[PDB]
Amino acid sequence: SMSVKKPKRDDSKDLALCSMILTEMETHEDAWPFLLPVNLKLVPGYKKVIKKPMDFSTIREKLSSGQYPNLETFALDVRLVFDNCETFNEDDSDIGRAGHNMRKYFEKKWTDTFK
Repeated sequence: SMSVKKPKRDDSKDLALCSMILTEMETHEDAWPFLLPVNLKLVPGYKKVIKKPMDFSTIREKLSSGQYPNLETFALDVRLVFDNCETFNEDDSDIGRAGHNMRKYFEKKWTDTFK
């Protein structure tokens, strides 16, 4: 509350660490569905069904240009990429499997880096 602060967690390496995690996701072999925005002219249903499209390149731009206020807002966008995938793709599809694999990969790196 006013003049009463919890001890200061060092957040000064978070930008760099999130960049590193993002790099590891960009270079995973199953990142291909997620590297670029879905082409909303060429994929029927995508625009209407997926209210908040997200992809790795868009996340990379936001990170590089100070559009994440903190590491939680970063993790929200990465989870959004995998939540969207689950919404639009059957679990038993190559894309659907890719998404489950990537989410598992992300969450481990996130826990190990910050928890």
